[PDB]
Amino acid sequence: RAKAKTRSSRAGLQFPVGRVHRLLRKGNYSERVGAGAPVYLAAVLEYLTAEILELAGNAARDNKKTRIIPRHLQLAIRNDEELNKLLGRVTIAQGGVLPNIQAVLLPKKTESHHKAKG
Amino acid sequence: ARAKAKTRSSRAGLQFPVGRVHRLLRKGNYSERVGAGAPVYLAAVLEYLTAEILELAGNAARDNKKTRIIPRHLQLAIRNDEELNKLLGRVTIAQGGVLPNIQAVLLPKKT
Amino acid sequence: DKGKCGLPEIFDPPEELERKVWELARLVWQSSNVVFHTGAGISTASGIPDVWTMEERKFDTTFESARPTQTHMALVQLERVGLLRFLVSQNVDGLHVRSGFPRDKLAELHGNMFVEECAKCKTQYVRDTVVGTMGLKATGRLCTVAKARGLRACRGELRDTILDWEDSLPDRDLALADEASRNADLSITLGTSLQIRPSGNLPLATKRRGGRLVIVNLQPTKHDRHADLRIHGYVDEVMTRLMKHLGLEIPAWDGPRVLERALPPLPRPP
Amino acid sequence: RKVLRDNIQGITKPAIRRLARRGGVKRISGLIYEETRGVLKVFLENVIRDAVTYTEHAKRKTVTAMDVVYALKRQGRTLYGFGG
Amino acid sequence: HRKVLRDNIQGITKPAIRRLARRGGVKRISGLIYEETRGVLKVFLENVIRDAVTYTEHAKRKTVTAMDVVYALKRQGRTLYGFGG
Amino acid sequence: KRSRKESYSIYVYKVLKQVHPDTGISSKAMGIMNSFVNDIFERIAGEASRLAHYNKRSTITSREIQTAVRLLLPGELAKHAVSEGTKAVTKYTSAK
Amino acid sequence: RSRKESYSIYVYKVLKQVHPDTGISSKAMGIMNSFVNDIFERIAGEASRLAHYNKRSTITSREIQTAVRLLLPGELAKHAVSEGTKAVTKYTSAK
Amino acid sequence: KKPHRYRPGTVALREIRRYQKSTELLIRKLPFQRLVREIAQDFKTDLRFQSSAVMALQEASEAYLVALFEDTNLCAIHAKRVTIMPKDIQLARRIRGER
Amino acid sequence: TKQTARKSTGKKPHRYRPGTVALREIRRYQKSTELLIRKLPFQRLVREIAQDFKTDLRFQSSAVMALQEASEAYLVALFEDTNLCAIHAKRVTIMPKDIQLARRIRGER
DNA sequence: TGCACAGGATGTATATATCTGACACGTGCCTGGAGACTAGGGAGTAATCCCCTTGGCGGTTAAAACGCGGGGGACAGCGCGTACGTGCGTTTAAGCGGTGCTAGAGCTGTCTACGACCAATTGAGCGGCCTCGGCACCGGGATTCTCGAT
DNA sequence: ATCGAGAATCCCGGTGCCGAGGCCGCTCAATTGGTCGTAGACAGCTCTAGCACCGCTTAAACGCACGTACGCGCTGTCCCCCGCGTTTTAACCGCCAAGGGGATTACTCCCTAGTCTCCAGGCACGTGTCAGATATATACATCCTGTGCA
Repeated sequence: RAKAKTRSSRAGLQFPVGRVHRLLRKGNYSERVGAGAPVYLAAVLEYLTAEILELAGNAARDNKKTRIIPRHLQLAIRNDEELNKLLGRVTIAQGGVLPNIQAVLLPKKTESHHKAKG
Repeated sequence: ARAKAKTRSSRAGLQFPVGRVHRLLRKGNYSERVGAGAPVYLAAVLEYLTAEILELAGNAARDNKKTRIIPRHLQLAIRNDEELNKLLGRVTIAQGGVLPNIQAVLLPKKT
Repeated sequence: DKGKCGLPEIFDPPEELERKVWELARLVWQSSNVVFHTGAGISTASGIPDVWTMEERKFDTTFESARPTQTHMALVQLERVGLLRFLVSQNVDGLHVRSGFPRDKLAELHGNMFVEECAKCKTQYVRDTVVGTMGLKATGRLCTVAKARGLRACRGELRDTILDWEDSLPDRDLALADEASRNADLSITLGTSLQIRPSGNLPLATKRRGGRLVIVNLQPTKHDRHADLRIHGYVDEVMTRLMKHLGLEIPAWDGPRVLERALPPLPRPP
Repeated sequence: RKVLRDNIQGITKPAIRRLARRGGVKRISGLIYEETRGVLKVFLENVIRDAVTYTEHAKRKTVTAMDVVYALKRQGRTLYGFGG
Repeated sequence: HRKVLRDNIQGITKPAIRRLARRGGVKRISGLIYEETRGVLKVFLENVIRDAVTYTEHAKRKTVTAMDVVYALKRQGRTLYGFGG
Repeated sequence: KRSRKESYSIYVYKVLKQVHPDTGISSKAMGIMNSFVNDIFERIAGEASRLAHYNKRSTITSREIQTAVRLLLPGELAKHAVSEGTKAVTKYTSAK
Repeated sequence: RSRKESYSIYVYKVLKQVHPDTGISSKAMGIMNSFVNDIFERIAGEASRLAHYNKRSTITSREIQTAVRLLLPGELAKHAVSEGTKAVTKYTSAK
Repeated sequence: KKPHRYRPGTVALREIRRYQKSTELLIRKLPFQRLVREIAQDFKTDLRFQSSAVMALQEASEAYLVALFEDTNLCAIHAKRVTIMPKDIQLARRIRGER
Repeated sequence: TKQTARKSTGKKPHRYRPGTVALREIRRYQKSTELLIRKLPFQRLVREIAQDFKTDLRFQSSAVMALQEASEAYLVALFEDTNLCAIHAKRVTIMPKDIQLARRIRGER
């Protein structure tokens, strides 16, 4: 019949467009859907995935590791303000928390003030 | 020709329109089919909630020496009951005010 | 700026300035890898006031219009003519970078007032105005390194490079200076008391692997011993007869400038 | 042809004190007026951004009350008494 | 299944509570905290399990699955990545 | 003229006269009650639709509505609403 | 026996596109797969509400754009809008 | 003799009692409307506002500020004080989630 | 310097002063990822709570694992808020009133 | 009593070597997305229509702003008692590995009954129109806290 | 611990008045009756995890002694906020245009839903391998202590 190129390849994407179209039409969102909605939604999903997964990769490389584990995903999400705003209340399993100690809890005062030693 | 055509709301013995509820259920994109008892059940529970709130609001209105309900009375009714205050937890009612409440520490001492 | 000044000065007698500047120019020749060390006394000629100095007592307005000294113009030309392997400065005035000295040959252990660093990618920015923050804290600007594939920028909180006591030291710099001293043939410190460590221990490790050590300072140092030549005169005038017996003269300080890498080999005689 | 600049000061000190008195505050420090104005401005701009987005999606030029109701419902703040 | 109940609240020992507080970032802990947080934890758990069971018995099942817990948590306004999907 | 507007005013009025024979209600309170009814309707409908979707099911029956109202309403309200709904469904099925 | 679809190969393709030498474990793969179909349903629900709000029955590109500009904050929203517009224009131009 | 004068703290209590039983809006109408218009000019120029829109905005803002002030009062009382200071508002917004 | 480079120049194991092991534990548990509660006691608590709604239930292992993760995250966040409340009152010890205030402001009581 | 070293003791860094279970990759199916084609209705323009938003003016006071005197409460020190962190010896039950049994979770067929859909029928409900009283204001006194004498 | 001025609040009874409540005509949505095709109820199997029990190792929970750091109570001061007058300042209220834009119809066409075939992208599965954990083996920068001199 024809060459039968996938819609994702035609749009220059990596995420599936046909799968997103089928999920949109079988999710009871509206009576009918347009032709460009799946492409736009797949592009947005791919962009968000790339943002999160590049930050996670940078965090993983920062710790002498060549694999991305949930700890790196949590670190990448939390250290970024906008992504943390988007995932404001989401719990990631095996993620832990950011290292943070309040300034009051530190002992301090154990240092010379350089005042000619009285 | 046909019968006397009672309404389904009268058949179920309740005041809310089960037909209108069924229409809004079909034409609201919730599912692909709608059962024949879902509108009746939902109308019954909606009527129950409305009756509960209206009874509490009327009691508040009588406590306030008035015979017509205003948003202040609805706010008092929904804020003085521990069930509706948690169902309508974060909801603001216009022209409702707040419950009169002053902390005990702020009240004057030596008396 | 009060009390008294309990400082002994000898100024060493003038006839022995020429003697051991001639003798120093001797050791300059057969040294193949010279690593210099610099201290606050190099900038005393420029009138740069503020640790002993803090105990005895913010000049950012003097910093923004400071002028590099004569010896600052010397070392940049020594770099541009060869026979200079590395430079280690523990000063925070930032005159070395503004003097045109390449940054790849410079190790700023205590940092620089004129340099910001990112907190997420550890890139460095060299501004022209004075960064008004001390203590590795926020600056107010943001990183602008752009990632690929049309993603967002770094947008990290830029911070200063001025350290504080008990804080950590730059890894990139400490390691570099250490390898440099281990690969040193001669070292000539200028205008520092050799007191604040771990920087102060860099010169001594020069002789550890069979090397020499030359110290130039008006005040005594806790490492006057284990040396090879002790200079006690003014660094402003001693360098004059340093360069007079070698050759050339300062080109210019044509305003603040920044140089990242070094020029291909050596112009002028080596 | 019309630019409005210094309107955040329209919420005067007596209005803030009245609002705090309804909240149950007895004695008020002198620095909370600026903080209250800042937080009010942040909340207002957060709501109005969504309201104007809702209006411009419909190709309209008038911000209806129902758009404000939807924008408030979006942030988990339902508002009864204005329809919808 | 024969045994019904005992005092299982004590299974959340004091050192576990101190470990959770340390991960939270707490330096000193009072003596009355331990009897408080336990009382908090139960109120949390029975607010989620009661929903999950409500899901489990809706599908005519007799086994609380991970998806029931994930759905119940999501309904509480508290999602959880790593078990469903 | 203008198109028709759907509202729950007459039914709320009937319920109010059912529970309080003499008290009345203003217009703003009636609008607030209309908004409350709409909000509860959409909450229950959304929860029921999600319940139906979780089980690969295409219909919203009375069981889905009952589970939704036991998920949403708390305690005594949930139990009384379930009782009222079951009573209404039994009356509807037996009478027809 | 039955096939269970997921966004594993696609996100791994994206990973190798942005970091050509970094791998990913199975737990992180599942977490990313959950994130993808969380954001999918969030945006789709916002678009469905936005379409019902205007008495329309079609989810076109405009509803998706407005939904992603309502949900994503600031720079994320602007960059996502740019990426979606680029993808739509390329898809239409390539026919 | 001295003129009648109430001790500091009782007029505030009377203000609290009077404003906790009343339901009208507390901020003036025109300043709030001008603030809304000024804020909205930064998103789309040449906009128009229905009266009900600004009424709803005011009704929501007043409730938001009243709730925030109740939380601020709780935070202030927790710290053995009776005055509210900016740090109490900051703590309340940290805990709530706005941060 | 291959150790504590830093900036400067310079009875029975001292028992450590009261509050150094605290920060050591804080750092150790803040850079870790594993769960902090014993698993069988938590499972028994979950079963006890569950059998007050429907009798004789069964649980998948993933169900109790998810419940444990959610509970630990909730408690860690609540303790962080409690620490903020305690510091606000010019203290370092967390009292039950701090937990009560943190739960009251969030809208849970 | 304070220097001057030399050498052992202490903690940190980099380099190999082994192990193991999760992962990247290749192969065989299979069913879901892509390419053609047609039908119909959803929505994009175009043109009126009226309504409600905005801008202006003006008089009247309500309220905000400014000033000033007190007073009470926020904050910084002290001082004391106890309770909470830290370390050490017991014990105890969690964690793991193993075996065994079976309850019910998924999946496949078969059939039936129950919602979707389509025409006629008709009455509950909405818009328009009147009409009367619940209520918000008007003072006038009658209590009622409130704060200073005593 | 008790009295008495005084400002503030709560009955008391008129009085307009605008909004709540009842009536009526009529489009339009709910109802009734019949057809039908598929979604879901009901059995029946398969086998997969869920539960129960036993030994062993040892990591962790537990109980106790002790000391010091921290929480809580007083005490003083001085500074910032509250209360009351007085003067501006501008909000609020009526009234009036003048459009700009939200609603409402008519009409058409192009965009999307059905359906039909088919073949390749994606999933299940087996496999060799490599990244992350542990475990010694040299190398080096500091730090502490013993043995002679003004």
